[PDB]
Amino acid sequence: SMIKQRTLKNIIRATGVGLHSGEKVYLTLKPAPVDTGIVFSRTDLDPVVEIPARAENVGETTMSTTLVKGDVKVDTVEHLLSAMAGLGIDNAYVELSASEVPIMDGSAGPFVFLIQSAGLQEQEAAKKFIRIKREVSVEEGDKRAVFVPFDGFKVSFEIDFDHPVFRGRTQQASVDFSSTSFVKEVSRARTFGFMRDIEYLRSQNLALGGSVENAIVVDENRVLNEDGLRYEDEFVKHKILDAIGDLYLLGNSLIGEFRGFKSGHALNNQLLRTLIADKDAWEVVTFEDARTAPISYMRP
Ligand SMILES: CC(C)(N)[C@H](N[C@@H]1CCc2cc(C#Cc3ccc(Cn4ccnc4CO)cc3)ccc21)C(=O)NO
Ligand SMILES: [Cl-]
Ligand SMILES: [Zn+2]
Ligand SMILES: [Zn+2]
Repeated sequence: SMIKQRTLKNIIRATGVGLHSGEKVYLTLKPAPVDTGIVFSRTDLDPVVEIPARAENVGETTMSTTLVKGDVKVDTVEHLLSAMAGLGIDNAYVELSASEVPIMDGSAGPFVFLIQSAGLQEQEAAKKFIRIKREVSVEEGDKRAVFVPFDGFKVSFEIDFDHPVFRGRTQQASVDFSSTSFVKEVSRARTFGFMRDIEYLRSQNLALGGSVENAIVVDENRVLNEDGLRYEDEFVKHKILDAIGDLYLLGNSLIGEFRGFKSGHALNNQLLRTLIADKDAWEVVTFEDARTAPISYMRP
């Protein structure tokens, strides 16, 4: 049997606060038809504004990944998108009551839980994958983001903070999803910030919802969160989580390998844009027989 498209089985609702806006927001996930993709909609507005979660709709990428359509935005999509990608959700409406996805606990754990509580529905259409055929790379200064051909899905990341909390950590991790669970090993990795960068945002009337309840706060010498880390390598795992989410703006699951080096949302989106434009570097494929596939998905 083919690998089929997936949507949600039921509607589910969550509440939280926008990391940047500090505004309380209601999120509603709904099933969608085949070939819809993930579509955001601002149900607080009249008319209601829909923004497909695609690379073409990305605006600002300086702090988080924002979607735009004229003067309407949806901020901070990446951790929700990471959860959709990690569970292989093809088709969904994401309704928001305000301009930002709720931060929840700073990770993708609450979203992965919410989605699986709703349950998944296989649909009668072949799931489309984007397969990397040729290496594609973007760089700026010492930052690099790369796609390499690979029969599977694997994401590697390296960070380099010249900082007391990070010295003598390897600062590198690789996850290969043939053997390793997005839920168990990536989903819980919380966002993080250094104190001087946080203070800068607050001075600009940003990061207004942020706190030790939804982020790892690192002062000049120490993590401030009294209860410690979820993973020895939570920082680099969060970078992988963000990459997975940013990558999902392609609109289809990837067959290939991503490697990031001190990269973030801006270079992640540049990599997508360069990939898309280089049509020799990728193809859309389906699997009529799941046994020939380099990726598999958990039961719905
Ligand atoms: C790629 C990353 C890891 N750079 C990125 N990081 C996000 C970006 C914005 C942000 C803001 C905060 C905060 C925050 C915050 C703000 C205020 C306080 C407490 N506070 C209140 C007043 N002054 C202070 C400073 O102590 C604590 C944390 C944390 C994390 C992040 C990412 O994951 N993108 O997907
Ligand atoms: Cl970047
Ligand atoms: Zn402050
Ligand atoms: Zn993040």
